[PDB]
Amino acid sequence: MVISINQVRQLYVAKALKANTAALTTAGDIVPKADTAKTTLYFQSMSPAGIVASDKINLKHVLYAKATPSEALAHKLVRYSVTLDADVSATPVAGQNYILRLAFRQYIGLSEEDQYFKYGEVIARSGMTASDFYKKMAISLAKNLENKTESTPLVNIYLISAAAASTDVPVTSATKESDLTATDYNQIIIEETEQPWVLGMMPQAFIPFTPQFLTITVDGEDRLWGVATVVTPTKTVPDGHLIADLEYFCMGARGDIYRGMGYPNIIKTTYLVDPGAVYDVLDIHYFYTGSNESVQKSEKTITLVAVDDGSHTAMNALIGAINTASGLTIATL
Amino acid sequence: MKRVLNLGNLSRIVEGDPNEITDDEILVIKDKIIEGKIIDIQKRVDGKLVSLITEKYT
Repeated sequence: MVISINQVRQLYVAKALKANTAALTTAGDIVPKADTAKTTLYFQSMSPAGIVASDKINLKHVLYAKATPSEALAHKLVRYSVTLDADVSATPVAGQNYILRLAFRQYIGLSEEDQYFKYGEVIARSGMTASDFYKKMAISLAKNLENKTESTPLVNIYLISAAAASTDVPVTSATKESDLTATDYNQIIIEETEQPWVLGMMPQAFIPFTPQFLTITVDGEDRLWGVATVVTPTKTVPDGHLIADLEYFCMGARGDIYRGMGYPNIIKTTYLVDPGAVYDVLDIHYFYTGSNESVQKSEKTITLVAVDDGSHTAMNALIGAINTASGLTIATL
Repeated sequence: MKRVLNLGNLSRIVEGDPNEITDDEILVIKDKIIEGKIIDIQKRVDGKLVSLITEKYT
């Protein structure tokens, strides 16, 4: 990624809270250190290459400080519930083609001027029920999608038998009408799909979409046959891949800005965050003001990360330490 | 012995889907049992199809 800065921000991973210096044995350790008067604050971190200290924090020049619970950076995958509007007809008309158009915006490019469309077509018959329609439409969608020899499709297409209403039965281009057997399928689902992520080159990004039904002739009039309802998501992209590219970036203000540019000729940088875990976060914003004529402020940030076991034990213990040391009052998430 | 209606309104006498005919079209239905009969003639009244031929009773 590439983020914006209040002229600088630096990141320090906190895998273990220690009580004092000389207890920093393993890399990624952290201990907050402050004067007894509570004038300044700084963090002594155990880098892979040794021990290191954060910049100093004049506790009367600190602007804001707040911690994030690691549930605020998870991206919920958008999922639609496509159905038939009983307004038009609770069942398929016997001779019309039910096309469904998936409108994808900010496809490969960044702009919404970058649009991609994928169709799922179906024709109905005299005896076609709503379930038979849903499964044939899901199959058509998955087969027009998921022709990828590349990866998981732009969206994940599921179905739901009214007997469950909770389990989502997948539908892939390899799925066959024979393995979908239930007779009470009551909707077609389409869930946003997590895209690839490689450290420092491909930031966490998604392709939003909209199911755009087309018009069928019901009673001589042209009418839209579907209802693209947005259901509460059930699956999220965890924080691990944002903190990873964040450290990748904030470890170039403290270290090497060249990252692979002369490939053999490199300053290898050992990062301490695994993109497979989840991390709470704590930002502290503060400035440095000079003397008589140098009153201009130099604002800076010091952000820390700590894994979330679901109860926020690590960061909350870290919060308590910083508050007992600096006398501050940061809220324990 | 004039035409019952003009041609612009006879042109719109069609054969096929009951769902696809507009308010401007008359629908014919060829009887499937007999080979040259008609079973109903319909046109849209209020979005619904209704028989033009008067119903007979005894």
